[PDB]
Order: sequence, then C-alpha cells, then structure tokens
Amino acid sequence: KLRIFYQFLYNNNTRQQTEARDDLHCPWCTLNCRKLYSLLKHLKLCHSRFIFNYVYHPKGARIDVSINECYDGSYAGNPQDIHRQPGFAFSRNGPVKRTPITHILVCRPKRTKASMSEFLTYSSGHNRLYFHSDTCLPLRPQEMEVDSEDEKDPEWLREKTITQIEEFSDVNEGEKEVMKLWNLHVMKHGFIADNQMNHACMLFVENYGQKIIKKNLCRNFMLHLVSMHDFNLISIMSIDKAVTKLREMQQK
Amino acid sequence: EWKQRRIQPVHILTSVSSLRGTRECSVTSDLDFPTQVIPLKTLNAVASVPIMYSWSPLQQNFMVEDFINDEIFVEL
Amino acid sequence: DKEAAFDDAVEERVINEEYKIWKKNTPFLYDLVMTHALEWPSLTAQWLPDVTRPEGKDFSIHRLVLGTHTSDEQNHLVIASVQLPNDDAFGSVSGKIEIEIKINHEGEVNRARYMPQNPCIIATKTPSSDVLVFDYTKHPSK
Amino acid sequence: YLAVRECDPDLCLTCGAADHWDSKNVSCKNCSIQRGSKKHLLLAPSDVAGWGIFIKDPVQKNEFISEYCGEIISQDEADRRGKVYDKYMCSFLFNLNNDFVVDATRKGNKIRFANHSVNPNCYAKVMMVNGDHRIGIFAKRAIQTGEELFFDYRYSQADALKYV
Amino acid sequence: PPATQISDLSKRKPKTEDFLTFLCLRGSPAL
Amino acid sequence: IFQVQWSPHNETILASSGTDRRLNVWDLSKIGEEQSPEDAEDGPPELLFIHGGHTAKISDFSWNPNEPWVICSVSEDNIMQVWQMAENIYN
Amino acid sequence: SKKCKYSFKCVNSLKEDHNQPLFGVQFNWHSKEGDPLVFATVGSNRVTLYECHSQGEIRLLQSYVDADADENFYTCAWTYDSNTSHPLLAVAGSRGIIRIINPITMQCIKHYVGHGNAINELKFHPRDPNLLLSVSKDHALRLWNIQTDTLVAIFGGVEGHRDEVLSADYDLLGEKIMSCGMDHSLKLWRINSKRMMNAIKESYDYNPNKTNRPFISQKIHFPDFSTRDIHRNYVDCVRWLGDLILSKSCENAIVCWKPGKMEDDIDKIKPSESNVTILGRFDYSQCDIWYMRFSMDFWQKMLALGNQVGKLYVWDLEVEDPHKAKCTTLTHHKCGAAIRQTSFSRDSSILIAVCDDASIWRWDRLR
Amino acid sequence: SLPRPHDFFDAQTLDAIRHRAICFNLSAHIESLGKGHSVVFHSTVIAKRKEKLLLHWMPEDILPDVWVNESERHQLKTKVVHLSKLPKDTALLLDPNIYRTMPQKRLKR
Amino acid sequence: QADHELFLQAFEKPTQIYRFLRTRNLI
Ligand SMILES: [Zn+2]
Ligand SMILES: [Zn+2]
Repeated sequence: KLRIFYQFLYNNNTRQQTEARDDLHCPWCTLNCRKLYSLLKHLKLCHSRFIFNYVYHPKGARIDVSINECYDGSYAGNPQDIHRQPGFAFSRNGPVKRTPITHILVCRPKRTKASMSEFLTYSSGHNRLYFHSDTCLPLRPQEMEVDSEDEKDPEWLREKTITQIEEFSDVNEGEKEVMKLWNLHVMKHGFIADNQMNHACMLFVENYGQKIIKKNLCRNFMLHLVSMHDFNLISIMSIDKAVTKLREMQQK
Repeated sequence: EWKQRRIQPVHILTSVSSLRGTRECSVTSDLDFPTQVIPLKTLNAVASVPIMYSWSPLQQNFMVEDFINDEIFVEL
Repeated sequence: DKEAAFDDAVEERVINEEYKIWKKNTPFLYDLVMTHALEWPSLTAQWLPDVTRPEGKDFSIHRLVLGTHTSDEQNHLVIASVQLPNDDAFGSVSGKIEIEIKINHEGEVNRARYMPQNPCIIATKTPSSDVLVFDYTKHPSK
Repeated sequence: YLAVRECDPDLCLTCGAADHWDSKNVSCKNCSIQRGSKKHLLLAPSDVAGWGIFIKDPVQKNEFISEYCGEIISQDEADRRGKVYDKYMCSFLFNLNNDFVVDATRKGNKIRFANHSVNPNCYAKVMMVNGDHRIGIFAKRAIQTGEELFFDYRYSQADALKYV
Repeated sequence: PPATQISDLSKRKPKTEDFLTFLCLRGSPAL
Repeated sequence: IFQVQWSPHNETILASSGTDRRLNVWDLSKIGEEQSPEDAEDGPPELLFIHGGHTAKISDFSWNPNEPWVICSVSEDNIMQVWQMAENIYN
Repeated sequence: SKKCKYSFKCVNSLKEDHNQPLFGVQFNWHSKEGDPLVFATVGSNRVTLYECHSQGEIRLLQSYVDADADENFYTCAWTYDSNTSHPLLAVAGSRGIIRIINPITMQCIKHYVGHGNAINELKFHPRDPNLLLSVSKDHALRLWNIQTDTLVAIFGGVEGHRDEVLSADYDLLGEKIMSCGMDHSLKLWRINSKRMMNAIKESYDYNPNKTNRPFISQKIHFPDFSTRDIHRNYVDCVRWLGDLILSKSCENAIVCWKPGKMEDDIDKIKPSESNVTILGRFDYSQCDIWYMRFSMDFWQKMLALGNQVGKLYVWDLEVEDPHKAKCTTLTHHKCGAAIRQTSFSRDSSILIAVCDDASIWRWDRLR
Repeated sequence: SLPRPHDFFDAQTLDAIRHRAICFNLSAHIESLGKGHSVVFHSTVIAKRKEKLLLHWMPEDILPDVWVNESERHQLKTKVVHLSKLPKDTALLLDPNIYRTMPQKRLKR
Repeated sequence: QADHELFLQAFEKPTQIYRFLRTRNLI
C-alpha cells in the first residue's frame, strides 16, 4: 500500500493534488526508493529545484511540492565564462587562468541513524567575479594583482583644477600657468607635510623647470616662491637653491 | 560612401530543427492580409549586473558649495 | 557544424546541473571532499611519500606534485601542501591547499613522477623532446 | 590616537609619521588616512544586495582599509540630497561633523560599496587628520581574502530604515 | 484517484502532438 | 580511460579515469558475484564507486600513500579535488 | 498657407501578439538599392523583424525573444559587419543589456553589459559602423567598439548628466554627439577631439590576449557644451539638423535651436559658451507623455513625430523658414494608441509608426 | 531577499531539451508505454530462416536484429527494455546529449 | 486562468530538466 500524495503549490493559490502511480518511486528520476525516508531525502537532494515539505496523510504520506525559490544553480565553473561574448564563453579550447579558491564540502559527517524527525560551505580565496570600478566591466585575473585603479589625482580632478584656475578674471596669464602647474604637481605628488613642501619646490624644478623655461614664466615662478616663503614653509636657502637649479636648466 | 559595399538580405524564420516545441509568434493585419505565424526564436541569456548610477573617482574630500528694454530702449 | 555547437552548449548546461546535483549529495557519498581551483590546469598529480603530523593539531600535511598548463605564460612545477582532517574532527584553519615550492619549467608539465628512492628529485616531461628531472630541494622556493 | 586624531606630520617626528614621506610602511599607524595608504578593494555584486566592496588581501583586526571619501556638503544640502536620493532607495550620506556630511553619491571611493549588516566586519572612525575631519574604515575583526566588507550604517546621519 | 504523478509530469513536459492523449488530453488544467 | 592506479592500501581495489570526466573505483574481489535488480540497474557488481565531481576531463589522479582511501584528481578545468570515499561503501 | 509637400496614405496595419507596448522601430538604411526594405521592431521581451513589400504586404521575416529574464526592449539600431556585410541589429532596454543580433544566422552575436540602468537609445556612428552609442538611465552615455568588444569612452562624470540620458544623436558627418537627458540638459559631447581619435584607434588596436592590462576607456567628464534654458522640462529626443539642433520636451513642441549666438559657429564654440539662440519651434498637440522620439529621413528632407492620441505629424524641412507651414497630419480611425516611435526608409517613401498597443502602422507617400 | 542567482539553463537549453523530450516520447514511447523508465521498440519482420525469422525494431541502430520463430515473433512483436539494459555501445544514439564529450576539440593527449 | 499557465510553465521547466536528467543518468 503506502499511498503517496503530491500537492504541487504555486503562490499557495493554485494547487494540483496528485497521487504517485508507483508508490515509493521518484516521479522524476523513475528510481525505486524502497523507504519513505529514502524517497523524501532523494527528492530533497537530487531534485533540489523543488522543496518537499512532508506533511503526512491519514491514509499514507502527503508531500507538498513547491518550486525552490532560491536554488542557487548558477554557473559553477570559471566565473569569467558567465560574461564572455558568445562564441568564446565555455570555449574549453585551452587552459584559462583563474583566481585560486579552496572549497571544503564534506569533512567528517556525523552519519546519524535514519529518522523522519529531520523532515519536521567553507571557502578560502576569491569566490566570485570582480568588476572594474570605472568601466563596470568584468575583471580578468591577469589584471588583478596590480592596477588598483584608484590613484591620488584622477584626470577629472586635474582638468577641473585647470579649468577653475583658468576661469579666474583677476589673474595674469603666466601667473595662471604657474598656479596650474603647481596645483598639478601637488596633486601628482600629494604633499601633506609642511617640511616636505620645501623639497616639493625642488621637485617642481625637477619636473616643471623645462616647462617653465619654455613658457618663460620664471619671474612668476620666483614670485610664487616668494609668496610661499611668506606663507611659511620653504626658506631663503630653499628659494636660492630652487632658482639656481632653474638657472642651471636654462644653461643646460 | 554608402554606395559601396555589398549588403546582404534577410530570410524568413523557418521552423527550428533544434526546437520542435518552440513557441510561435502571430502578427495580424487589420487592413485585410493573411495572419502570419513565425517560430519565436529565443535569445541566449546574458548575465546582468546590479543597477548602479554613475559616480566619479575620489581620494580626498571635495567641498561643494551651493520687457528686455535695455538695448531696444537705447536704440530707440 | 552549428548543431554540434548547440549540442555542446546544451551539454555544458547539463554538466553544470549534474555537478550541482552531485555536490548536493557530496556529504552522503564522501567522508572528505575538498575542491581547490588551481591557477593553471594541472596535467599531473602524485602525492609525495612524506607526511607531517604536527602534535596537538587535528590535521596532517601532505605534499602534492602538481604541474602547470599555461596558455602563454611561464609554466611551473608546483609542489603544494594539503591539510587532511586526520582521524577525528578541521572547521576553519585558513589556507589548506596552499602551495609550497615553484620551479620554473619550460613548457607545460606532462608528468610529475617523483623519484621513489629519494623524493627530492622529481621528474617532468617537457613538451619538447627532452625530459627534465627537477630537484625542489636545490631550487629556490620562490 | 587617544584623542581620535591622526599624527600630524609637522609635530609627531619620533613616531615616524614625518619620516619616509615618499616611502611606505610608516612606523606609525595613526597616519594612514593622511598618507592615503588604503587597502586594495574589489568591486563585485554583493551577496546581500546590489554591489559590494571585497578586500583583496587579508587584513588584521583594527587595521586601516580605506577612507570614505566623497563630496563635502552642509546639513541642509545633505537634507536636500537625501530628499532627491529617496527615489531610488540608496543613500551614500555619511555624517562627518555637526555641520559637514560626506556624500559619496556623485563622487567617492570604492569603499562606498559597503552594505549594512547587524554583524559588521568593519567600522568607521572619524578622525581629525591634519585639521580636517576624515572618515576612516577599519576592520572590526580579522578579515580573510575575498571577504565582503560590511559596516553598520547607524553611525551615518541618514537612517538605515529610511532607505534600506 | 486524482490523476497520477507520473502521468501529471507527462502532461507537463510534453504539451504537443506527442502528448499520448489519454487523460492528459482530458480536462487536466484547472483540476 | 586515461589513468588507472591500484590502491596502495588495498590489493583488490583499482580506480580508472579519463575523458569521460568520471573516476570509477573497481573492487576486483566483487567481480562476478550476483547482484539485486536495483544493483544491476545501478551498475556492474565489480564497480564500487563512481566519482562525479569533475566538470572537465580528469587529467590525472593519485592516491595518498599516507591515507587509506583518499584520492587527488586534477581536471582540465583547473580544479584539484582531494576526496575520500565514504567508509560505508567498503566497510 | 502651403499644404506641405508630402501626402501619405495608410496601406497596412500589423499587430504583435505580445500586446505589450512596442517602443522602437528602425529601418535598415544600410540595405543596398533594390534590396527589400527590412525594418525592426522592439517591444516587451520580443524583437521582431519585418520586410516591406508592395501594397503594404508586410512579411514577418524573423522574431526573437529573451524569456530567460524580464527584459523590456526599448530601442533598436541597425548596423552591418563590414567583414561579411551581414546586417546587424543592436537592441537594449530595461536590463541595460546590449545585444547585437545577426538576422542572417538568427543568433545574438555579441552581448554588452556595463550600464547600470535601462538603456533608452542606441545610435551608430555614421562613418564607423562599429561604434555604438548607448544612452542609459545611469546618467552616462557610453561608446562601444563592437568590432573589438571594447568600451571606447564613457560620457558621464563630474560635469555630465544628473539624471537619465533619454536620447542622443550624431552629427550628419558624425563628429559631435548631442545627448538629451532627464535633467533638462542637452550636453554636446565632441568626438572631433584628438582624444577621441586616440581612443577610437586604441580600441580598434586593442587585443586582450596581448596585454594583461584592461582597455583604458576614456572618461569624458566635461562636455564641450551644455545648456538647460532650452526646455522648461526634460528633453526626450534630440536630433542633429546639420549644424542646428532639434529637441523635444513635454511642452507640446519641438524647438530648433543652435549653440551660441546667431553668428556663432558650432565648431568654433568654447565649452563655457552660456548663450543659446533658438530659431523656431514645430508646434504639435497632445504629446505630453514622455519618451516618444521623432525621426527624420536620411536626406533630412522631412521629419515625423508621433502622438499620444494617435495622430502622426510630418514637417517638410526644405521649405523656407521650416518653423512656418502647417505640416501633414496622418490619422486613422483605427489608430488610437500612442506612437512611441517612427522611422523612414532610406528613400523617404515608407513611413512606419509603432504604437503603444503593439500595432505597427505603415504609411506610403502618395507622391 | 538574497539576489537571484541567474539559473544557468535559461530558455534556449530548456527549449532544446523540450524538443528532444518530445522526439523521445514520440519515438521510444518512454513516458506512455515505458512506464516512465523504459523504451518501447516495435519490431518488424525482415528475413525468414527456413531450416526462424529476423526482426528489426523501430528505433534503428539501438538493438541488434534477432532470429525468432513465427509464434515467438507474434508473442514479441514489441519489445520493452529498460534503459539500464540498453547496449552501452549504441545507447548514446537515443539522444545527442545523453553523453557528449564536451571538449571534442583536438591536441590534448 | 493565466495563473494556471504560469504555474504550469514554472513547474514544467524543472520537470523537463529533471526528466531529461532521469533519461540521461540511467545511461
Ligand atoms: Zn602623534
Ligand atoms: Zn604616530
């Protein structure tokens, strides 16, 4: 005997109450599960796309069946192939580099006795596909160990600083040029320390000395040095050294 | 520039030999003409990404602070 | 044939579903089931005889001689350490299949049969006509 | 550190904040926000909702990860931005002072993709670094490779329940 | 009595010419 | 069948693997003995265990001499699996 | 008082089975002379192809669907693979997924996902068939090089749009891009800069297997022009009328305006130009509901815009002072839906309007 | 809730599987006559051995032809055999995706 | 009703997948 009843449920509003023609048999797999515990566990494990909430019946067993809402059944291979263009996804033609990952599924199960009361993971490494912050495109492992893609002075910030400086009305052209050059240098090096500012000035003539000489804004540069000395930081010795280095660039 | 190149024509969608149970799309003309039914081919799924809006990269904070009778009258 | 490609795609989907089903039943089929995704595919695998059993630790350390199969990069002769749950009870011990040594290898490694009389010497079959017998002891770890 | 303050490079000279300005691995640890030495974050779809920031390399407990950069706005402008942003139910607003709020909506760093969690893996400390209040993200506990970064959003001026 | 699970699945997976008719061709939908 | 390796901790145990993406464990001592119809449907009585944890072809596999019934199998999917068959199978 | 120049009659009227509103229609302007006039339609989860014949015999050549997800296609754009001359259809919407369908093989050739919201318009570079422009709801307009599957540039940022970029248009020669957004702004990004040539050449000369570094997509944070005083509301569609600009808003009119003052050359315009002079407004009625793009023929002789009631207006642009005249209004007692989009064949003989009731309408010029 | 994991089968694979299943049900009668776990093969007399009769079943290249007497032919005009009992050499022909070597390719060993 | 069709399809997808798997696994 052992009449088994299946009650398929969708949104709890539409139901289809059935009865297994072959008792103690998997309706999908056509497998002979001789014990109701074995049948329920096989349904729960092999046919994981459904959920089986055993509810018991006065005559036999009533198994309510519903579609597994979550059922994480995504691609289990290399996450890159989930976004490769058609014709190259799941190519399997050659070796593909992937970020290492370690999984432990079964370690030491308890192996308890069978019981109907039952019917009332660890991963190490990168376990997903990463995307670029800028372009929102998938990130290949070859571009992972380097290129953090977040640096001190973004190009938009530099362009905005240049535009803001050049957008002033009460400023000379060469003075605007030297101000923009100093701002770009500071952003490129990210000085935050007053003492470093001294060395900063030298670095300026080590990177913008030729540009200033070609632009012929040396007088404006030394005016900027004087203003900086007035704002503290740098020094008379620093001003002299920077100017002499600038003069040596012209003689070179 | 367009006058060059070959350019190819399209065909009709035949019944998919790889999909007998494929769906069918029916288009009905109101101004007479026979109703046409074609096999509704299915596009391959493409994995999507979560919806995020545009933003700019940053490393330090960024302070944000938030009749026309003049020329005509003069001419007159 | 386009039909062959369509069958390949359907087979890939079915393989994914079958792997998901098998992983659902992994606890009921195996005692220990540890899956690690190497950076490069390995064409060879042979446990080294040496096993380390640290006192007071619930695991043991074994050495695996894995090859490398790089599409265009530098191929290697990986020797990795694997932690096994021993007899009773690991839950979380951080890295478990981390590598130990890596020797530069011209071309992908086809075999990694270690010398049995002295596991220091490990042989490898290069894609060329010459066979290389490495020695992970003499070579630098990096 | 006791005053919730980053070491001023001009004053603190023994702790190493001033020394090795061009180099890395500073001797002092209360200087990471000022020096901008942040941990490499990664962007991926979050396991909770939307996008999430993932950390590339393991980080010890109470270690600097990144600064919650953004656009400095006043409280009233923060209210206006919140009224605007309530449409799509995701607020990046972050309290900085009694009159300043850091809004990482229009501009910010990768640390902006951190999801609220009742058991967060990170926490936020607003420290006055070189005279300017800056929000720093530190690991609440030990963090493993590839772990998703969370931090409780109850510290933010915007209510967590208001948006999500 | 209320149909059978295997026959119900056979009334689900094929719904075309090769549906074997039988009770599947009968009022299977809407009970 | 690309690789066959006899178990080192047992005399009548042999495992085979190849392009079939399966690793099968054969108990030679069980060959030719009568099986139930369900057992016949599942497979030959000689067959002891079928390992279906790999997506691509098994490139190679090996037993660990320091452990009784654990196997490391590497596939072309850049996946290395160290697995031990359940004790209930071989008592 | 001239009664325009073009008279149209309704010769066919189709209806898609899905019954959901269909949003975009695009004639295949890359078809050779004498090739049957193939046009595509996008609506709900299905994209349908049709072939136009004599006497309105519209033949449903092909049809596609994406039932694996809840995609709602919003726009279509035609191109061709110059390697094989196969026509290619680019579709996107709702999901922000760009699919380059190949009607020859009836397969989705390429898929592109970088956008953070629904894509509202797709246009192709007139000179380069592999440059696809996508204006999405993520406040950004991207440029894809579908030949190499790279992101050429992103046209949003600090000075970009503050809301959805509803539509965009190329210049006739394909040099300047105008983008209309939901933030009431019409920013004029310029693909004429040497930076644009560098980006396009690098994208064409980018091989992912050669280098580990990704392609450096250009981030054009600052438009070469921007304005917000043209429309008191958001701008649905924009179109380049040579060096002029046509834009449409909720104000029941499409205005023709030009950046700078009346004598200001478009090419020689500074990014800080804060002046815009309008020339004329094409006044229609009952087009308040947003996202009803208009279209003009290839020769730009005339342009047509749909309506929410069901009427169809077309204006002749050859007539002196096109802001004048009374246009030609095409109506039908069976057309009561809202025309989401219209399209003209390469020769402006067939005008096809797609309604919001999944009913395609074909109009032919009486001539 | 937790994000939808984007099931891998999608609709194209599902449509192909549906077509294959419909073909299988129309050919082998697996669902109806096979009780959901068997393939029903219809034999047809081809040659007569006057010393039995040779019969070939409806699914071609699945089971080899056999020699049977006239009474045996009448008794077993239709043979129902479980899939587990199918010859492994030719059982794969019942469906293209019953087992396909996914990396057909080349090179390798 | 359309709800019945939606339920039938939503159960047909996994039912079809598992029936193909049942056919394939026995071989
Ligand atoms: Zn200090
Ligand atoms: Zn210090």
